[PDB]
Amino acid sequence: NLISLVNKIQRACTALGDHGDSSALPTLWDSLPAIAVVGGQSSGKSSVLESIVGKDFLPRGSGIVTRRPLVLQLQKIDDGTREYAEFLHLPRKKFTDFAAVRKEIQDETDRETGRSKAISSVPIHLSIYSPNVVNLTLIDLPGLTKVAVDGQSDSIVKDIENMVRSYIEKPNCIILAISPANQDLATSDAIKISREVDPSGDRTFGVLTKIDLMDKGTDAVEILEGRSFKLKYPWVGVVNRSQADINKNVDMIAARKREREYFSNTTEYRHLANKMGSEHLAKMLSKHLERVIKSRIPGIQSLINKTVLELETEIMERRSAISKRLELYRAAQSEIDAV
Amino acid sequence: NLISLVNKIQRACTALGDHGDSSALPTLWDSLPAIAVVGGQSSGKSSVLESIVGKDFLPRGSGIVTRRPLVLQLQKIDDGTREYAEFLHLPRKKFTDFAAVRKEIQDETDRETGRSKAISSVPIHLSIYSPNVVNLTLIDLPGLTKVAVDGQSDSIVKDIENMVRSYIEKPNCIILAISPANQDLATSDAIKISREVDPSGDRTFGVLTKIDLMDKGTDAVEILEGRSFKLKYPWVGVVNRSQADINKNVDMIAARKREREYFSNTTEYRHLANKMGSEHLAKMLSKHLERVIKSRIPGIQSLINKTVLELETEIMERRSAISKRLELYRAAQSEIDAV
Ligand SMILES: Nc1nc2c(ncn2[C@@H]2O[C@H](COP(=O)(O)OP(=O)(O)O)[C@@H](O)[C@H]2O)c(=O)[nH]1
Ligand SMILES: Nc1nc2c(ncn2[C@@H]2O[C@H](COP(=O)(O)OP(=O)(O)O)[C@@H](O)[C@H]2O)c(=O)[nH]1
Repeated sequence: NLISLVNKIQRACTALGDHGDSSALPTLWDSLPAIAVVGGQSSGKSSVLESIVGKDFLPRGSGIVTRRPLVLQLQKIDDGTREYAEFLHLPRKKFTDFAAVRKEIQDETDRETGRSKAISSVPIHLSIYSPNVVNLTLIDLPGLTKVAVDGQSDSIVKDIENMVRSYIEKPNCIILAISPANQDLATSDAIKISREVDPSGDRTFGVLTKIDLMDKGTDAVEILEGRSFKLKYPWVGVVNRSQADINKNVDMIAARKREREYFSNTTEYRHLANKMGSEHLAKMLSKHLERVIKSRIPGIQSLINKTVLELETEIMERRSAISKRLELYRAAQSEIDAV
Repeated sequence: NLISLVNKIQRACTALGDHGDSSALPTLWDSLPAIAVVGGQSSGKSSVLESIVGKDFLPRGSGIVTRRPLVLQLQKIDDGTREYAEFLHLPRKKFTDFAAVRKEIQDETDRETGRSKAISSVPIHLSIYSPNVVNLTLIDLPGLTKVAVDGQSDSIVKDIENMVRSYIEKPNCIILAISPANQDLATSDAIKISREVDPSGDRTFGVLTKIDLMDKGTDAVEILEGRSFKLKYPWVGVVNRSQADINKNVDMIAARKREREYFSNTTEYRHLANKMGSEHLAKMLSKHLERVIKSRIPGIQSLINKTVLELETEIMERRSAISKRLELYRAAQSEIDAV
């Protein structure tokens, strides 16, 4: 629920104070103890924010059809199966039919970019509350490429590793390196960049998607044993919904009763079985973020010090401006204060 | 045959031509119409060459082992099966137990590296003679990585990049861009770092790999028909042995077999498998070298240039040893003049 402080903040911020108000960008930054999820194209980010949401909602692209930021805030709810989700985009309105919030996304995206990729680097706040998922805060970054293909441009190349390394440079968001597993990890565009900033591992968890489709006479152990690309935390093995199934329409729900069936009932990791899977990770993520948020709230006094550099310190273009620039930091306190 | 000469030549240069003369070692480089196999760690490189040689012979590369620019030469022999292979590493001696070759390759490497992955840059002149090969000259090449793993210092990564880029830069050199089907080509460290040196896509040929290891769902109808990531030439895709196979020590000869009926009996691909086989890469390359050379061989004045720049060289450590360049440079042109 604390994870939802950041969110109860956060939004009410890119609600107005997404300007960068001389010194009112100083929040969606520190305030962003919130995992960033990176994965070079075809990695699997697109999917794991669907089995960590146990519901569709992303416009599917095994190449790329998601070319934006994306602040995904979750929230458990009192077992009263009122699912739904909102948007800062569309104010005070509610969705239900996820498969058409997977068109709204596909549509806000299209209000600048295209059918085959352009440039747009300003967030997309969507909060999903759902009885059967974990209180948390994600931010989707688009896949990481090195070959400028089609009627794309040729900065797309170093313009995505731009975007990425600057939602990553921020010493607050935790890195989440999705690196599929029919390729070596000594090749992770993810890990390569995950190590660029944070050679320390202080923020950074391994994901490693796709294994059912990994080789034969190979398997996945020495990472979830943590012996090859040993990570400061551990690694977390997932099985998402194969291409095989996304076309077969497969629900998200009985999808997880499938990845379950996997490691519990597949010789090779029948023993690692319990620290693996969508359902799990989250429980973990949320846990390792809460610590983070928590252990980082005397961003009060460091919150509570950028107020009087205003409130008690006053053509008139910035007086027509500090009329926004403050409400934020004040809406801030109470939103903490309270609980 | 026109090829076999190039081989027959370079063995001679860098048989004493590895320290050059500060203005006449563009001559292995010069004499380099030859294919360089340029793929990223674990791509397929190795497993492919064994498929171009019908035999085993290779240090196994999931945990890499060939980090010596192995200049692999092949030559054809009339249908009397004196199969035999011979090194420069050791003048006049011949081989048979192929693993005894594979043992030697990985016995020299160890002299110039370690066992937990290190670096050096002299070549390796392992040559092979057989009915079942087409005349070729590869220089195999270190696998393009992007994460210094474990005991590799760090400068390791971007030090392989400039080594792979080196053979490659040379305008008479070909490129074997090996890249596996189970990852969106827009993350081919290969295609990326090919199109680097060769924006003309003129001396690059395509190579899919691991296609049985693709996902029940997707396939490659699109790249082989050359309608997705087209080159200039057709894209040949193949099925070397999988870990799986290397374990039951799947007799090499059982290679080509395997895939043929794969490629033949597969619907998706069916109609292509005559322009597709492993065997038919060699053929298709060895025929493409021919032209390459008969094109360039007026790089016969690249010589009469240095033999003109030294014939007129008009303690005694150079002189007496300049002529041991000419007579081992010059009469190469007479060995070219010849045919
Ligand atoms: N079978 C299987 N397929 C996967 C897995 N992860 C990703 N894929 C497939 O990869 C393709 C798209 O990956 P995507 O979710 O879009 O990741 P992204 O391309 O990096 O955004 C689809 O075929 C996915 O089903 C997995 O764990 N198992
Ligand atoms: N099934 C299958 N497996 C492959 C293919 N190519 C490579 N492999 C496997 O991929 C792994 C690495 O291949 P390898 O040749 O050693 O990579 P490289 O030598 O660094 O290019 C090994 O386990 C191989 O058995 C292929 O075309 N099909």
